[PDB]
Amino acid sequence: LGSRGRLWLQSPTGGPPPIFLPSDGQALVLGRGPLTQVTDRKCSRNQVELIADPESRTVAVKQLGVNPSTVGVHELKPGLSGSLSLGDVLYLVNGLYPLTLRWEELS
Amino acid sequence: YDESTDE
Repeated sequence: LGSRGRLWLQSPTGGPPPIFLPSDGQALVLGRGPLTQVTDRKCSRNQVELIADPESRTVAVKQLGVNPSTVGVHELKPGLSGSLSLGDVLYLVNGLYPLTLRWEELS
Repeated sequence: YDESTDE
């Protein structure tokens, strides 16, 4: 359903604006900062690194932070990675601060 | 945003 488009992360209602991911393969680090608006000290400023794949509509997520991120139903550890498909949630830290993967068409 | 991370 739609060959060309951009992948982005949706925050809870009344949260930060859409976080669109580089469609060229470049990495995007997320964590405590103005992009996610998370101020929780348990969340790292470099919590996860994301690499988007628009063709498969998936996102690879590597944990860099000390405290556990959760990608779907898989809780990560530092150095480990999980995968997000459309509709899957990324919990930035300790089962909190969910970000849902969505797809915006160009047409 | 600029604090050290907890544990």
